[PDB]
Amino acid sequence: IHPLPHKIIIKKRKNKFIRFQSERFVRVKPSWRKPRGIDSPMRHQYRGQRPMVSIGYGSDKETRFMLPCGFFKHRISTVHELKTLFMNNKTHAAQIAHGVSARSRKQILEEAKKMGVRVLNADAKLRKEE
Amino acid sequence: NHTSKNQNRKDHRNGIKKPKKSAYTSHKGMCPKYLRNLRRSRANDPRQSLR
Amino acid sequence: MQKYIVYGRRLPSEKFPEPEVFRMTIYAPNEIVAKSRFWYHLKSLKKIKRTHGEILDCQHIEENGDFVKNFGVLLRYRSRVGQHNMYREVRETTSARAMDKVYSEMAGQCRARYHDIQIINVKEVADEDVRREKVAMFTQKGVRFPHPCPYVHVKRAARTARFQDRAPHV
Amino acid sequence: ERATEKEKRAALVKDHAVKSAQVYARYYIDLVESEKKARENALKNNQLYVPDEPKVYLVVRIRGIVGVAPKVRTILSLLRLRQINNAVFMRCNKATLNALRIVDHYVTYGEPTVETIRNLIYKRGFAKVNGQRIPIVDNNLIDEQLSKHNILCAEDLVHEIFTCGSSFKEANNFLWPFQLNSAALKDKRNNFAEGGDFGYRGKYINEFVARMI
Amino acid sequence: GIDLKTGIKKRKVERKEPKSPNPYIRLLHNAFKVVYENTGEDFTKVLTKRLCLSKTNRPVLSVSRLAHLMHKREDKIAVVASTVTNDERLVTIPRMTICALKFSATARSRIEKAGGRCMSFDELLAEKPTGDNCVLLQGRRSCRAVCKKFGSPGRPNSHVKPKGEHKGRRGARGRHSW
Amino acid sequence: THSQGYRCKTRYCFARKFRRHGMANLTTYNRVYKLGQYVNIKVNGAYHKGMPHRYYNGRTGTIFNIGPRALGVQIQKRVRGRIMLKRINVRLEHVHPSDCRKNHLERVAANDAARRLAKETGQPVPCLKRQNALPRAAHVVSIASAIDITPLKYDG
RNA sequence: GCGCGUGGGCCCCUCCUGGUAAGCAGGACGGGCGAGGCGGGACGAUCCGGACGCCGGGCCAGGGUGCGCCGCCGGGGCCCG
Repeated sequence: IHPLPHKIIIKKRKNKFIRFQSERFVRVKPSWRKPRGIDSPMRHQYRGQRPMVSIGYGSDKETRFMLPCGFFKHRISTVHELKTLFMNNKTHAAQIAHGVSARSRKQILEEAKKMGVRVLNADAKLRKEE
Repeated sequence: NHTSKNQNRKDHRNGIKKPKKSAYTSHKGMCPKYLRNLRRSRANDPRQSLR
Repeated sequence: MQKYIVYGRRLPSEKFPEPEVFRMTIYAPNEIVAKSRFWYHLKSLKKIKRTHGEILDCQHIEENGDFVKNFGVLLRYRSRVGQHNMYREVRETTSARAMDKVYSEMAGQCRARYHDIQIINVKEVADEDVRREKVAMFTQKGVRFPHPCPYVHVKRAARTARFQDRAPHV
Repeated sequence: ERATEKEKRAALVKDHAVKSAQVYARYYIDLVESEKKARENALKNNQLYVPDEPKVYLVVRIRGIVGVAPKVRTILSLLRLRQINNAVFMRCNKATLNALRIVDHYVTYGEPTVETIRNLIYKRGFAKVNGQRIPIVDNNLIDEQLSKHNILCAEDLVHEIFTCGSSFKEANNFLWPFQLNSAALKDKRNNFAEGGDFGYRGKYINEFVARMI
Repeated sequence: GIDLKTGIKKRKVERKEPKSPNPYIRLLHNAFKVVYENTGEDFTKVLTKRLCLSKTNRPVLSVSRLAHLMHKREDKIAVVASTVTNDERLVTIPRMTICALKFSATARSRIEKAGGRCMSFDELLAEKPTGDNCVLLQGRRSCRAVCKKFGSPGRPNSHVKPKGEHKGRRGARGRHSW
Repeated sequence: THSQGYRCKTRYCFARKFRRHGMANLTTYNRVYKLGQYVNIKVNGAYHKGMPHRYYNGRTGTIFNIGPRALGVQIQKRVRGRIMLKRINVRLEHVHPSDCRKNHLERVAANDAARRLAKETGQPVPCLKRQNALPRAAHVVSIASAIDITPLKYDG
């Protein structure tokens, strides 16, 4: 329920890299694509251009994949799976899968409380019965 | 159209390759009389490889 | 700028088993420039290149500055026209200081850098011997002139953020 | 087994350092005393005592890696200066002196004072061990590599490099080319002779290097 | 930026591990590497490399060649990184101790009929990881026809056969032809 | 360059010297050349037959073969990136012996011979490493007879 | 060993041929752009510096320091830029 202490999580870039000329056209979706033009201001990386994706922006290995709570995430879609995930696991937390129905989530939460594995989405889909 | 600029940089990229050890000591172009006599001298006592 | 006297000789050879020592009075910014100039002069005047020669010493000379003495410099400037000759006359406390004043006028008046000018001779001239009017005017015992640049005292207006209540008098 | 060798070796190196710190200290004093005395004696005899021409130089690269002609690149590589504001110790031989004239535009050099040698080795000095750059923090790691050269301590190192001694080549190669802070540089395109910064600076390389070390 | 393109001569690439899906070859390589990491014996480093090589660089050595090579020393244990193969020409076969990666069944039968054990690299690690009394042997690497076709057939100093049928006279009959 | 004959651009190199025209001295023919010896190939214009090409002039090489009228010399020629041995047959007149290795032979003789001479006398081995010039020593020089020097004015 | 692109190049030096001469037409050592971000040169693919992971300090090249627009003063000489 409480994560091990760990080290400060530093994110090198706060805002997502966006593809060149994403703002100008709806057809160009924000998904990053490498600058490929012969005379692309982006490929050259001229002053005032959007930043380019580089391995340098990599998060510290120990903090990589870790969620803000301090635990990491391993998804669970059933109760058997949750007992396997928590077995010998004080470094991870379980997000109930979106597919899991409201009826089944009650079983997962009740087992999780016994297991001691934190559930990130414990309040999801809670509306009494049918 | 003709121009040889960048030829020397291209040649020196990993060049200045020496000829090879077999080339320096070879039986090619040598005096045929020298070659015949050399084989007879070799074909006797320790150097002989004949069975 | 610093008054060095350098002693240098041709490298010992089988023809010259004792080569001739040559001394020069090179006024230079630093010992490295002084020894470069010494070799340049020796090459033209005595045919000795640094590659065939050895400088034996380059001693710094310190001169006292107790009183102002007139000094005369004969030099051979080079302008785009070609090499010429020029005599200068500077009243200064020390020879190196006078030579610094000499190089600055030749920079402003004749547009020649340190390496363009070659100093044939420097000397101390007497109050009687002055040959140029500017040195002669101050050489006389009594010299009273109003402050030449009273206005220069605005060096304070720089810091006063320039907001004086009244406009200053000189 | 290993514990004994480390306790025994450490004491031997520490003794070498305290014992020879005083020994070299006097030798450096001896050099100033010999030159000062002879200068005065020669003046008494009416002759001028010349001092010996430098056996070692401190060469610092002051220009960059773009636009270097191929000869100039090779000569720099052998001098181990491959980067701007990098400095190496180079012996003075006709071979070294005639090569450095070729590369004068990219370097500034001069005889190094023993305080410059000590402050370069101690603070910015590192070791090439198995082609790695290992920081020199103790006289002990110096001992393992230069053990055949009898140089067993950092002060022993400064003496060999200052004097271009018998164990100089091995010791200069043992020192990873010093990476120094940005050069002051009044002019990069003209020689110190012209008042710029390229080429020989003589004693003034101890002043130029002071800010960079 | 640093000039690292003067005296540095680029990075060569070599086979650090076998690319063979066979887990037994991969296991033996790890074992002979682990032994050589501990005891730096040349024989163990060389075996590790020869296990790693490809089929083209691992040519077969027949019982006939092994007989000639070990003629001087019966005691010494031969080691071949490639498979051993039978020689039907060698009617009589000596007594040999051979550690091969694989033995042709006919060769295995003949060597053991002559009283000599057919060892395997698993057996070699167990008995002699050091390689005391062991010789490493290799097949002629240039035995493949592919190795005799390499080159330009057609230049005067070729000594390389044309690649294909040909059946014409230009160049085929002398330098003066063409 | 619109013509490339064997003797193009050879007007000055293949020409004889100021006062060397005539026939080659008989020493050249008497001279003995042994296998592997270093020879230097300089083309002689008078003896046209068995002449080397202009490239192989000034080049120094080793005698691959010793034959009747002509010897065979291998010199290394740079073509593009590679340097490839060219085995050439040259008439005796064109080839002369080389003193390129003579220095090493002198040093090698002294290297062993001085070491033996000192071996009988002083025990420390003589240093046999050529040092490249080196710097200067203490060196005292007299100043007493020094000459003052001053630059002279541009007379014109 | 096995392939791929490329086989229209152009500039800055320096020596050139040639034309009266060019941001002209052909040659060559090197470097540069091509395919090299960044700072400066007001502006300029090539000039002067610097040749690039992501960053936080410090140093400082080249170029500058009235105000735009970051950053300067001191001294000597000159003066209808």
